[PDB]
Amino acid sequence: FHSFSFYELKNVTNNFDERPISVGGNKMGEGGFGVVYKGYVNNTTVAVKKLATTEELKQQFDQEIKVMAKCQHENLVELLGFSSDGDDLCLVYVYMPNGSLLDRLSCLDGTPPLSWHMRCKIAQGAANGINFLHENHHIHRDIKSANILLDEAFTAKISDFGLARASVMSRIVGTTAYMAPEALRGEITPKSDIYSFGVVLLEIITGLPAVDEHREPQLLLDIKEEIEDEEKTIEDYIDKKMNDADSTSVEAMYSVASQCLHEKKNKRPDIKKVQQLLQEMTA
Ligand SMILES: NC(=O)[C@@H]1[C@H](Nc2nc(Nc3cccc(C(=O)N4CCCC4)c3)nc3ccsc23)[C@H]2C=C[C@@H]1C2
Repeated sequence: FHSFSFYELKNVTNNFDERPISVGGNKMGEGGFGVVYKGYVNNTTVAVKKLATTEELKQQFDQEIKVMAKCQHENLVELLGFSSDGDDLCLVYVYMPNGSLLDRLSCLDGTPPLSWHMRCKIAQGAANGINFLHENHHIHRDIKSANILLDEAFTAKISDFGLARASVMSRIVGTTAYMAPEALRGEITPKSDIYSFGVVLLEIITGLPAVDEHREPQLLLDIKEEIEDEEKTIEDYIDKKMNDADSTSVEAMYSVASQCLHEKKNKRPDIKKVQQLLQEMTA
């Protein structure tokens, strides 16, 4: 990695301006380590995470580094460096031009809807990123659409490794709308990551967020039960902001989603099967 001065990062982010990009400032959004800022260093656009308890935050800071030191891959975000010298710890990444899957699915800041063809490639890439992490004996613990970033060619890039673990069952963490039953109870298994990817795939098919309090069902994973009981079909939930979806491949992706969302962890497919199933979709 390169090493950055805190005051260099403070300088190139307009003294950490927290108002959004469109109004004038540098806040791109908010994640696991709070606010992420846009900046420019070494003739290169960069995302800066400012890691603002303080003791528990440093453990997550080192985890992001220890994971991103060894684990370099096509479908994982890239850490360019870090800063420890100033008041708070910081992490610098290569800026992903198209932001998060979540924001593009909701068309935040007026971006055009993602096509079905685009959505499939993203599904595949995300699975490939998750596959690399499981091959290298890592569990993410926070797979969700906010943590899948999209590059200049809409390549899926998995991010946020603060809550990741290397390789069990008293500190339960993650985002409850995406977490499996056993993870909510406190189990640390790579099978929990497959469940969450199940929900992420339902977001891709439907363009609906995992949770919405102004909606029935409030949790997106409950549509699986609506479809199995034949009250509604998957075709009734397909995102209407696409002009290029077809039934077969959508049903194919929903089948992968449905198998991922099995409540019994040992009956879910492993990531290599999910990856194989999603390749058979496009082929
Ligand atoms: N899991 C996350 O940390 C998410 C995201 N983090 C990042 N975002 C971006 N890119 C980004 C973000 C927002 C806007 C735009 C943008 O310019 N456009 C123009 C066309 C449409 C979008 C680009 N790059 C990186 C690189 C390393 S982390 C990261 C942020 C949003 C939600 C959180 C914080």
